[PDB]
Amino acid sequence: VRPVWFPGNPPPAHLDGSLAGDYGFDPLFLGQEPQTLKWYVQAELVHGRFAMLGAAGIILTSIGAKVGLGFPEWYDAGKVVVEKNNIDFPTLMVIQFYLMGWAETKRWYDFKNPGSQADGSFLGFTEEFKGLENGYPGGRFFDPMGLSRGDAAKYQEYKQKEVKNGRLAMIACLGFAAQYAATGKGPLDNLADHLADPNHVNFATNGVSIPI
Amino acid sequence: MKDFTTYLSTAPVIATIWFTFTAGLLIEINRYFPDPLVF
Amino acid sequence: FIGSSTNLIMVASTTATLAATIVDVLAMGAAGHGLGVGIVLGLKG
Amino acid sequence: LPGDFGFDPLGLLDPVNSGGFIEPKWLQYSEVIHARWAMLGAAGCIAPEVLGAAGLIPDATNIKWFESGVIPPAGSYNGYWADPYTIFFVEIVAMQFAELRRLQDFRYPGSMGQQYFLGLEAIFKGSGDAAYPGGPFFNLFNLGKTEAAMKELKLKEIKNGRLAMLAMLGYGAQAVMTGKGPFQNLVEHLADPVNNNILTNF
Amino acid sequence: KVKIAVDRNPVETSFEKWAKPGHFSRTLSKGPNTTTWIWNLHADAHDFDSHTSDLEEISRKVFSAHFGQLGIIFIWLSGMYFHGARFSNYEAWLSDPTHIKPSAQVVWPIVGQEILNGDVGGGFQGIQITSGFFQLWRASGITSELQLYTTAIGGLVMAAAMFFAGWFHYHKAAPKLEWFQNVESMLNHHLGGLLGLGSLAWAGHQIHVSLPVNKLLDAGVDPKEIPLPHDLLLNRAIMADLYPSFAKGIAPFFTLNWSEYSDFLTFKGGLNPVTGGLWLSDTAHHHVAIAVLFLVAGHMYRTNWGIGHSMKEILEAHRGPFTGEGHVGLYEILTTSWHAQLAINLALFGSLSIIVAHHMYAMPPYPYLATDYGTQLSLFTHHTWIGGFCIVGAGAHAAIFMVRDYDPTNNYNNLLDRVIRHRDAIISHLNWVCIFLGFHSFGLYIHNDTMSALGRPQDMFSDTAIQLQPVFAQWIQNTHFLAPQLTAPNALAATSLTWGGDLVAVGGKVAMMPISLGTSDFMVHHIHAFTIHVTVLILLKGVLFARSSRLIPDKANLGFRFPCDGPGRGGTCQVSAWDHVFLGLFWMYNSLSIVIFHFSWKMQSDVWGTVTGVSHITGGNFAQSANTINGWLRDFLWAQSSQVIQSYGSALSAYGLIFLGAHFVWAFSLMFLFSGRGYWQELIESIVWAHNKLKVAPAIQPRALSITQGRAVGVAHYLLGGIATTWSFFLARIISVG
Ligand code: CLA
Ligand code: CLA
Ligand code: CLA
Ligand code: CLA
Ligand SMILES: CC1=C[C@H](O)CC(C)(C)[C@H]1/C=C/C(C)=C/C=C/C(C)=C/C=C/C=C(C)/C=C/C=C(C)/C=C/C1=C(C)C[C@H](O)CC1(C)C
Ligand SMILES: CC1=C[C@H](O)CC(C)(C)[C@H]1/C=C/C(C)=C/C=C/C(C)=C/C=C/C=C(C)/C=C/C=C(C)/C=C/C1=C(C)C[C@H](O)CC1(C)C
Ligand SMILES: CC1=C(/C=C/C(C)=C/C=C/C(C)=C/C=C/C=C(C)/C=C/C=C(C)/C=C/C2=C(C)CCCC2(C)C)C(C)(C)CCC1
Ligand code: SF4
Repeated sequence: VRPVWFPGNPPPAHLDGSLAGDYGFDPLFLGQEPQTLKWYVQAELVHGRFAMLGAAGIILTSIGAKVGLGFPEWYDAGKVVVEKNNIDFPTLMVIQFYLMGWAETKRWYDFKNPGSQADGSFLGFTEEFKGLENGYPGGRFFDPMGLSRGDAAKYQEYKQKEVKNGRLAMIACLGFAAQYAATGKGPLDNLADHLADPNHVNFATNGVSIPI
Repeated sequence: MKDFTTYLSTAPVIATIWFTFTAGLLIEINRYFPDPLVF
Repeated sequence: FIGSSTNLIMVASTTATLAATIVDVLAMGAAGHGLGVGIVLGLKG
Repeated sequence: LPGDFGFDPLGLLDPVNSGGFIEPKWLQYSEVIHARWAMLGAAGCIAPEVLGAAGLIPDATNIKWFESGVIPPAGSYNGYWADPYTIFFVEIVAMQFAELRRLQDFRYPGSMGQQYFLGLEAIFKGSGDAAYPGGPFFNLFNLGKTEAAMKELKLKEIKNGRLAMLAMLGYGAQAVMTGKGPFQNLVEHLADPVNNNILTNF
Repeated sequence: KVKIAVDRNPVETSFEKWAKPGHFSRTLSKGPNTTTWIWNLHADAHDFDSHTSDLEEISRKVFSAHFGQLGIIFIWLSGMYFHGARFSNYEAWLSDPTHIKPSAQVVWPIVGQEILNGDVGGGFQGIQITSGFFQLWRASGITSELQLYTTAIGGLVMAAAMFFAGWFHYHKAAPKLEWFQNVESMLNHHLGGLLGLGSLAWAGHQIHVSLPVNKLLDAGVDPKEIPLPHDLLLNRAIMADLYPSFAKGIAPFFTLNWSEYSDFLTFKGGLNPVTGGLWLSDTAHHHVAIAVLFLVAGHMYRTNWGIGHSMKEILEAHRGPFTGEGHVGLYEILTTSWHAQLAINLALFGSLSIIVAHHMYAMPPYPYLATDYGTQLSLFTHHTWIGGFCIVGAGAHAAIFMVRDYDPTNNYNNLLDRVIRHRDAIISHLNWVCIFLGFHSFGLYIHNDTMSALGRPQDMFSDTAIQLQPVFAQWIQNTHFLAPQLTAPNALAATSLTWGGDLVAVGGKVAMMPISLGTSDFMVHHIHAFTIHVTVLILLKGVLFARSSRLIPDKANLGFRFPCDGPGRGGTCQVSAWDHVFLGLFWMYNSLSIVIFHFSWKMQSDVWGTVTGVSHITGGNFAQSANTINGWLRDFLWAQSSQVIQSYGSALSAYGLIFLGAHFVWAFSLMFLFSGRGYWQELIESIVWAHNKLKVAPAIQPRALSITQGRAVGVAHYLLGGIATTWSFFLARIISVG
């Protein structure tokens, strides 16, 4: 009935279609347990949201870098930010791990106890750190514009769009990494090189992707 | 998948994983701290 | 090559084995080729 | 059943205690798949030589079939719109789609008419029989409306296909041994039938 | 009717039975109560006869098991090629084989083990290998690391295909029993297709790739400058430039004018003088002949057509007056009992490996092999050990047949029955001849020791005192040296330099010279005969008395593997056939250790060495020293262990460490061999009390090892210790003085 990633095969029994982006893609059966599938749903959402955020950073910085605005390419940006400003590397690393460990540990112990971070123990806040679903923590802070509580069918549509754009940005970020590992260039430089000669500048001309 | 993790919970598999972890931890210590005799 | 010594020995061996189904044709033709190669390479010594 | 002349000396259509890829359902279906690919292979390996012979295509093309870039040690034509690996990835994606949807209709009969494929679902409903889907595109014209006419057309497809499979094996052996194209072998066997045979080219 | 017979989907692919240890045995699936269970779980894991009585399921299990083994071996070969391509000095070695040491293992720089990466030459540092892969790769025409890498990927792909084939032919499409019982068809297909097409395709590879590349390598042209093999296949004009026969093509083949192929299909004999290996043209002709012979042999047995022999008819046709029914019933035995087949195949496979060792030392088939003394010693020793182990295995599985599969109500007055029926005569005669051999062979050594110690060397058995010349072996040697003149007219030289003749040297080292045979060789050969006869005595007694003896009339009901039948009737320890395999293992170790010592000392003394005359590695001391035990003790063991004992602080230090470790393991075995599990069980009782006192007693009850497991652990550590000792000794010695 519903579209499967591989037409003809039935979906597995643990993938029903309740999840956003549920195409029955589990050939290694990594999520047969419901708790492990719950944990993997939240890991998929976190990887997807970081990949969307990082991929928009890649694209905007590369658009600003090809046109002569002085922006670095993303494999040089951390070095030129640490060296341009007087920023020491390890202190910014440790402050990042402080803030990220605070937020991520709150998310961890809200997965472990599914309503517990809204007890008022953090500063005075209550029900603004209560979650709504697994990986969907919409209150007043995380959903300030308030789209998860009106037009619930449209909210399911946004869940589908969020998972699809997130998978697309994950394979896009893997693309940036492998693309730079082969070509040694920024990504929109590679896009301009593909627009110059499409028939002759591609992955079958590097000598790396197919070494024959 | 439950049965595969039950098999991974068996004694020689866990002994292999744990001795790989312990031996690798000792190997990394002896790499970054070469030849400790005292302290 | 047609009409030489080796040609006549091979044809004579194949007719001598086929004179003595598709399976019988294959078996006696393989035996005739073996016997003929033996006689040809043995009359060189 | 199409092409059932009883020629099975090694007994591979035995239904008793069969399994794996040796089954009548897999063997007849692979027989017609090899037959159709070999008909296309025979026509495609002849056609540049006879169209260069008739003077229809230029002499920059009309090369021998093994010099196309199939075997770049045996010669490769430069003048395609891309490198042959750029061609080959398009071939990978395209044949993966085609062959893989065909596999799914073999393993699950009729399964290619439900999930959305840009409106192309009534075309791939298939039949209750592999190797002969039909529908609006695989059988465009209603050819074989009579069941006896359908059997006769299946038998003609079998015989033309087996002849083309023998022809493609002949193109391979001929291309290795004499190093020339098959139409060149036609010209040399029709010029001197006695002095240009397999017995001469040893 | 021979046909494909297969059952569809017998066993579901599921991780369920992975999570239930001992599922295969009704006794072991109950779970563990004592520690004995674990050992039982691993000991009976692959004993498929104890799993099911159904021959079909057993046959399927062994088939997929064999596929697993082949996939493992393909992983191993893949590894060797990959390590030869990425972590070796193979190309550098190709440029200078006589002064670069073959190395294909490198160690990481941690805890000081980096010292093992020694100066092997070629601007490389690693462990010098003695497996001989470099010579095999040069002989095959490989020149670059890329080709080795491609071979590694190919072998990995083939390993994946073999594991898929195993899973497929056990879980998806598993053959029926009457498929496995088509033994006539199996012999036809393996003799034609495997050996025949194997050697045909290899001769194809040789004639088309090996010969030109190695002819250019012997010519002296730089390896990178040599044309790639596909250019040798593609442009036949180059093949005609090296050997003009190739200009005429395959026209002399079909017209039977085969004499024109004498450029690359030769009968030279001897060795390539600039290379020290057999002529690849001789090897090509050899593999072509072998191919044609086996393809002829593979059309012998009747399958789906009238022509062809029938195995049961040939067996039942050979009956005489002395043997009664003769070979009747043997076909039924060898088509229903896997253990009988395994015994035959193990015996011939071991013997074949020993023949491989002798023929590969005597007639070096690879280029720059004879002068890589470490490789020669390693290969000979290795394949001799493998051989011996497979022979002991043959005796083991023969006995297992005798206990589990033997059934005399289909086997009544037969060859096997008469053997069982005069076993006392057989064993008593073997007993006597073993004592005779022991007395006179070993007694000559003790006699010599006594005479030498008493200051009377003129009374010894030696070449200058009382001589015992090997007249028969010398006559066969002389005859085989004179063979090219009269009884083999088309041979240019003899098949091996050791028969007699000149001397082939490469890079200043002796590749092979004529081997002389004197009193010492007479004495060691009769020592070999003695030890082999004793080993045969133990194993054969084990198989003949496996079912019954005057001591234990109902031994068959006690099984193949059991400790004893109690201290009564005087004592019945080690009455089982398994225990006869256990003793045969020790005696096999004894025999083959004396064999490899013979080979090592003799090669270093009378064959190997440098050419200035020839200066041998030990100066030729064999002929005078190998007649006393003190001579072996001092001039072989004591003298040649200098290199191993002073290997510390260099790249050979690992051989010293494994020398000590192997001595340790050998001694460690004696605790298991000399003791018994009653003492150990009581000791474990005391220790268990101590654990109970501190609430750390395990729920799985600590048990001492079984009697038979004590013996098994004993013999395994004994063999590992001794063999590894001789390994470290040999390798350190021959790498340092080579
Ligand atoms: C089959 C025989 C074989 C043997 C004896 C070796 C031996 C070696 N290899 Mg080679 N290798 C082989 C085949 C082999 N290789 C093959 C087939 C390939 C191609 C894939 C390679 C590719 C290769 C590379 C690229 C390298 C080596 C290296 C080495 C050396 C160090 C290995 C190491 O420390 O790994 C690391 C140790 C581990 C990964 C231990 C983890 C073991 C896990 C935890 C066990 C878990 C149990 C589990 C249930 C079973 C395993 C399942 C499996 C699918 C993971 C060692 C000499 C290294 C070397 O030579 O350095 C100079 C090196 O860089 N090998
Ligand atoms: C002429 C065809 C042929 C060939 C080449 C072989 C070869 C082999 N068989 Mg035999 N087998 C055959 C026909 C053949 N078989 C027939 C007709 C029967 C039924 C009567 C059997 C019944 C049989 C049994 C019961 C067993 C074998 C086993 C073996 C292997 C022995 C191990 C070895 O030393 O090889 C050296 C190794 C190699 C040369 C590796 C290369 C192997 C590849 C796959 C080429 C072999 C061709 C293969 C048969 C084609 C398979 C096509 C498949 C996709 C359908 C060897 C690979 C034993 C085995 O080990 O099974 C795993 C075994 O137990 N065979
Ligand atoms: C058994 C292994 C083996 C193999 C594979 C070869 C192979 C070859 N030999 Mg060799 N040869 C061998 C053993 C072998 N030989 C032995 C044992 C001897 C000693 C007697 C020789 C002595 C010898 C000589 C003297 C010569 C050769 C030559 C050749 C080459 C051409 C032969 C030919 O014309 O065949 C006939 C053609 C075929 C069999 C064609 C194969 C069938 C094709 C591939 C079928 C393709 C069909 C398919 C449908 C088409 C592709 C479609 C696809 C693209 C989609 C060929 C590479 C010649 C050469 O070139 O030397 C460099 C040559 O002069 N051989
Ligand atoms: C070096 C120690 C040693 C010695 C001398 C022996 C000796 C023997 N073993 Mg034993 N064996 C050994 C180690 C040894 N084994 C070990 C470690 C094991 C455990 C694995 C075994 C397990 C074993 C098995 C399973 C078997 C033997 C058998 C034999 C006998 C072989 C028959 C023979 O050749 O008689 C000749 C006698 C000798 C070679 C001994 C030395 C004789 C001297 C040199 C001459 C005698 C004259 C003497 C000096 C006169 C003394 C006079 C004085 C008293 C006044 C022989 C007595 C086999 C057997 O009995 O079957 C026939 C047999 O089947 N042994
Ligand atoms: C599902 C399943 C199921 C079955 O069972 C099995 C299998 C099949 C296995 C599976 C699959 C899987 C997969 C495919 C995965 C993938 C993933 C990924 C790719 C991720 C990424 C992911 C990715 C990510 C996160 C990313 C992120 C990124 C980022 C942040 C970036 C950043 C940056 C920037 C801005 C710029 C600067 O200057 C620098 C940097 C810093 C660089
Ligand atoms: C009947 C029977 C029965 C019994 O039971 C058993 C037995 C005997 C086994 C059986 C037999 C069988 C047989 C004979 C078979 C054969 C086959 C073949 C030949 C195939 C081919 C087959 C073939 C094929 C497909 C082919 C295809 C081809 C192709 C596509 C081609 C293409 C092409 C072209 C166009 C052109 C360009 O240039 C490119 C290329 C690329 C080159
Ligand atoms: C009667 C008749 C007829 C006729 C027919 C015919 C004419 C047939 C022929 C047939 C034939 C004509 C056959 C043949 C065959 C042959 C074969 C089948 C061969 C084979 C070969 C082989 C197998 C070889 C082998 C070898 C080699 C490879 C090398 C080494 C040596 C040898 C020699 C062993 C007709 C129809 C007209 C009419 C009706 C009646
Ligand atoms: S227990 Fe050990 S010793 Fe006592 S009889 Fe059985 S085997 Fe011999």
